[PDB]
Amino acid sequence: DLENVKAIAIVYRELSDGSQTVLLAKMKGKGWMFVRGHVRKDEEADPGVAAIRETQEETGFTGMVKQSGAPFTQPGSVITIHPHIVQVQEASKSKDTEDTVKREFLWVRPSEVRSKLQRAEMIQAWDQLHSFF
Repeated sequence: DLENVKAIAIVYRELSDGSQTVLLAKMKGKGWMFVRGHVRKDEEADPGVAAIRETQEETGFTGMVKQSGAPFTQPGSVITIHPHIVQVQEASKSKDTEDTVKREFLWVRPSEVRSKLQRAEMIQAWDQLHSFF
């Protein structure tokens, strides 16, 4: 892992009427979040690969990157974050995803997303990319 490079994936599904629904997550027990994880050294040339991998590991869904936003920087608890919009399309077949981490999930309409975000990092990712919806 690159310790100071992260990928965010704003995960959505395309609906039959041309609207979208966005997946939010929370570690039950600071609001809601998108998919987030470290970019591996072998993904540094295309952090969108990390976004798809993290989406599979967290949700059991796979799909494609629809938009890669500009990287942004955040202070450490500097982190460079690469935000993406990921359309999930099919179930993941990845062996790694046979055991996932327990997580709370919520599908919402795009109009519901911003009020569910409390952390600067997710607000920045949404601010850069929400016009896709």
